[PDB]
Amino acid sequence: VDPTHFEKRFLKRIRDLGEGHFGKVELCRYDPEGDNTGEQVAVKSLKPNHIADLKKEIEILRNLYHENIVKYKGICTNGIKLIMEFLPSGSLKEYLPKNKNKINLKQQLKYAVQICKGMDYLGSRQYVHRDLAARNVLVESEHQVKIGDFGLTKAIETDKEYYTVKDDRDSPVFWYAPECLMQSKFYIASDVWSFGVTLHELLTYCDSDSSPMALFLKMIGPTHGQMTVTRLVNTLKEGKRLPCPPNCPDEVYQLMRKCWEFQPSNRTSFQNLIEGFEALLK
Ligand SMILES: O=c1[nH]ccc2c(NC3CCCCC3)ncnc12
Repeated sequence: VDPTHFEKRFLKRIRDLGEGHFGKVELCRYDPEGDNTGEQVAVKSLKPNHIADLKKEIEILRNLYHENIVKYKGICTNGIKLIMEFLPSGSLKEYLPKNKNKINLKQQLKYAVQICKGMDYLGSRQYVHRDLAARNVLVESEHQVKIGDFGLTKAIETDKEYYTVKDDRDSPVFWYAPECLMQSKFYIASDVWSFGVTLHELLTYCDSDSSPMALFLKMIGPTHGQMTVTRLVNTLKEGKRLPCPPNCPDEVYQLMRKCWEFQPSNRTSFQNLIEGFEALLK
């Protein structure tokens, strides 16, 4: 009777797709007929408490409707699993290295526009994402990407400008704006900073040796353990930023630099990025 209800007994694990820290996503076939013709779907579950977190993520995803956000399909049930559409091309981390010859600058900018549109819609629902990275963007096709994970997404209070973070143990610090690193405050403009880092990743086709962590650990030093974040904040205070990726026109690098203004309120917005990209595309 309910198409968003997936019975556990028919949910067959095929393989792993990716891991967060407390959750993983697996490829499954939902095969109620039993002849291996059922649909393939992506299944997020917890690692053996964060049940409430997954439930909150489910309720967020369930109510987002946008062509650049991965489709909620249903739930499999204390314990619960999130069921999403499967995108065979995987994330940008998997896809870009294998399709460099296919994806030129024009196409890269189209991806960037689509990501900005997904993030802008998200911001309009009063959510901050907090995990924007090439690894969380899924490829629907050569012509379309979708933001594909919302494990850290949080609502911002009405008449408040940020969400204050409490659990930060497993933060993606090389994607984080200073206000997040120093004060654990997350503005929509912090997602913008993160978009800047994701855009850099896009422009280097997610080559691991040009990854934001790799390049940042070159600048400051790779062997500071507990002092890494402090040295990262210093670097950003001193105005050091990631360099222009190879083959990236200056005009695109300036858009990127606007995502990286030290003060949140002086950063560009997603609507402005979209305009800047659309102007370079015409
Ligand atoms: O096809 C997919 N659908 C949904 C999520 C997803 C995914 N999610 C990952 C993203 C990185 C964080 C862990 C979950 N990874 C690969 N494919 C898919």
